[PDB]
Amino acid sequence: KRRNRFIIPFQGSQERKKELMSLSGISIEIPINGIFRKNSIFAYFDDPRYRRKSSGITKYGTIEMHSIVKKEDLIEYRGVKEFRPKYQMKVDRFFFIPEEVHILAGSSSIMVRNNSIIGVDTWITLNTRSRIGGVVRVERKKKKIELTIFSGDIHFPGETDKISRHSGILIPPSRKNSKDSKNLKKWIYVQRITPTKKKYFVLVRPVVPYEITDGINLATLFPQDLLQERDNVQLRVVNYILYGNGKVTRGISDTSIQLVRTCLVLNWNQDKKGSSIEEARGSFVEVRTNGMIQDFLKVNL
Amino acid sequence: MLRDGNEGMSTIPGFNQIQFEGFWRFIDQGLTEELSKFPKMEDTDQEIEFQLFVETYQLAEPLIKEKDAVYESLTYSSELYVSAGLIWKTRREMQEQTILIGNIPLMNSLGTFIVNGIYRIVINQI
Amino acid sequence: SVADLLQDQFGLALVRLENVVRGTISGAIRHKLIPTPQNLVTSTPLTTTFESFFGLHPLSQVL
Repeated sequence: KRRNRFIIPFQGSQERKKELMSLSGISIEIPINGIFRKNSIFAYFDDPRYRRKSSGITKYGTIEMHSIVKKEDLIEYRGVKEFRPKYQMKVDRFFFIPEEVHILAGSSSIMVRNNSIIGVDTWITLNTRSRIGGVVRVERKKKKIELTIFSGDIHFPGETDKISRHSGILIPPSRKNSKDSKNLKKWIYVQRITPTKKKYFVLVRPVVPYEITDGINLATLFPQDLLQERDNVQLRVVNYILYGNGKVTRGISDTSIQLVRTCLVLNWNQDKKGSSIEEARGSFVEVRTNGMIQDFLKVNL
Repeated sequence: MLRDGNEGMSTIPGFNQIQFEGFWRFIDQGLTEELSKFPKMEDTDQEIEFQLFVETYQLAEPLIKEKDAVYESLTYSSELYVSAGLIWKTRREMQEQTILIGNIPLMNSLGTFIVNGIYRIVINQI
Repeated sequence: SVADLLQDQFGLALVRLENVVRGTISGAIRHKLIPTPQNLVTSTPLTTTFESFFGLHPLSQVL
């Protein structure tokens, strides 16, 4: 009861014995006395499908964005910057392109200048090395410095290129009378980087696709009562996105950044002028027989 | 509960058993049968919940003394402590602690209550 | 006798207490504070209820 959270591990089947993937236990918000309740923040599971430990910028495809959620006043909790699902959008697809970021000390030794093209294994500091090859740019912060370099092929338009107009945008693969373009089977992000006041470069970077499935809501997870009592608990499944459109994730050392996490929502449906349903009290009830036991949350109002 | 049953059947009983037995019966059973009637009140937002565990109540030894209760015009009473937490449906938490509901006056050896430095007695009704 | 009168007074005090906690829980959300359970219950109802009982009820008389 040290923390108000419990991890229920889901056992894996015997069909996977080559990948040692960690089973993301269902994380539930449990009370100190283990007596939780419905109509509150239910259990959540961090899906490993869209979890990456490399810093990446994600952009969602253009769609209908009608925010059906008014602004909620911020409630400070000991100045703890927890992860809040500020973008609960039914996004069909998005493109995330990785990048390499180094947050070196302000007084640390830097060997690479800003906006300098460096290859792999470029020692930017005394004990800091590289992982890819790109044009790394360095910016000085209040107490540190940041070096950023996203893997991309460099190019310069020469009297025949039509890619100058598209800047910092991801374009899907196009096959329309391409008599000179080959191996363009994947979407590429074109960025117009200002190398100099009179010379600019174009960076074509690989992009990784990420889609979302259809959420199934259990609106009939209870039996029809014979006492004509309305069930005030409705359980639904949804997805929570860490970053919004065109947002770059910051990754700490040995830290896996998650893009989408499964969430469970408990809501209510109360009639008018019949009964003002306020809340209910729940606990865990058990019953065992025939070498099998039943485990479910018993919620009575 | 029952004391020696042959009281009033073999000797003249003490002229206090009415008030004394009434107060003891109250302390023993009325507290339980009234705390259970306390509801499970809460908010309409499905966000908070209040609970009062019933089989945890107890009283505390009075702070002041009867002589000092009548000396400073105070009220001889004992504090009622019931263990019960508060449930928040925001992180699904329940903070459990023992609270002080209030103060209840106590009878002395005379069968009376000392309220505001005044001896008071309760008259039976038919 | 004293038992039934005290039981009724305690019932009235508990009703007053639950009304007070209802008001507090109405005011415990709009102020965005996480209070300990003791902050939701004050010893106003029981004390004042018993003082009013022993001061106004015609069945409680000075010795």
